[PDB]
Amino acid sequence: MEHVAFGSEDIENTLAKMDDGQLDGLAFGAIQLDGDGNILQYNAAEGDITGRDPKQVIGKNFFKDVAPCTDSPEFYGKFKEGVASGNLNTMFEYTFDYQMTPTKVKVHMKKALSGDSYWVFVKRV
Amino acid sequence: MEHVAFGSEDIENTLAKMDDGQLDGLAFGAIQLDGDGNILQYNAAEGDITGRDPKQVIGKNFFKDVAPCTDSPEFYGKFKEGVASGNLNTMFEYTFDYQMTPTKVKVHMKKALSGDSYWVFVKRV
Ligand SMILES: *C(=O)/C=C/c1ccc(O)cc1
Ligand SMILES: *C(=O)/C=C/c1ccc(O)cc1
Repeated sequence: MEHVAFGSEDIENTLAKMDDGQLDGLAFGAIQLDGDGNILQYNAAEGDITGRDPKQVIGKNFFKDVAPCTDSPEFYGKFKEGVASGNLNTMFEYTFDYQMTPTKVKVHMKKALSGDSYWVFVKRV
Repeated sequence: MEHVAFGSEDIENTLAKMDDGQLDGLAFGAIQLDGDGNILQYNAAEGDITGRDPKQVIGKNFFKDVAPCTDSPEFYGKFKEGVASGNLNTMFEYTFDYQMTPTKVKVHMKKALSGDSYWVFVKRV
């Protein structure tokens, strides 16, 4: 495992150094999106929570294709505000329920250090 | 019962001699984790507090699987700091609320004497 806690204040600095395998070592789900919501990275812990295969979702659009239940003011709306403002750091609970048993999670979206990159972190609640 | 008090200054020396049955005799919950948070030992008193079955949780990851509510800077963050520094001795109250009635506890994490081992002690408050 990689010793990083969900919600940590410097998470964007710690995860900037991680390859695919290190991201797969986290205690929580980690998704990286571009500013349009296309999936750039997606770790194994996320697949443990939602059942998706981390290899197959890369390149798909999170809001349009993978996670339409997040296409709402309360999730996508917050994401796109943060993208437009160039700052994003918001945490909230949510339920993931598309083609799956409804699963309540805590979500933390935070702008990455890489250009045009935004993290979506997920854990069970 | 085993005559050891929660928070005692030499608890790591006293619990080094205990088998499963002696650990099960303590007045408080006692979990032993490796440095990644995988569960090595887990006593009966802990199961009385949180409802989990001590045999089934051995080998699971505390922060990723069993106790996601502890995957936070205030619990896991402190744990991993103590692991990285090779010293850990911290006590704090916390609420355990994953798939259970929220239960307020006092937590004491302390490095064990065994290599790559860390105690998490729990009592109700
Ligand atoms: C709602 O449609 C949520 C879908 C979802 C969220 C997170 C994932 O890893 C996969 C699908
Ligand atoms: C939060 O998710 C806490 C969970 C928990 C703590 C302690 C246990 O013995 C079992 C589950």
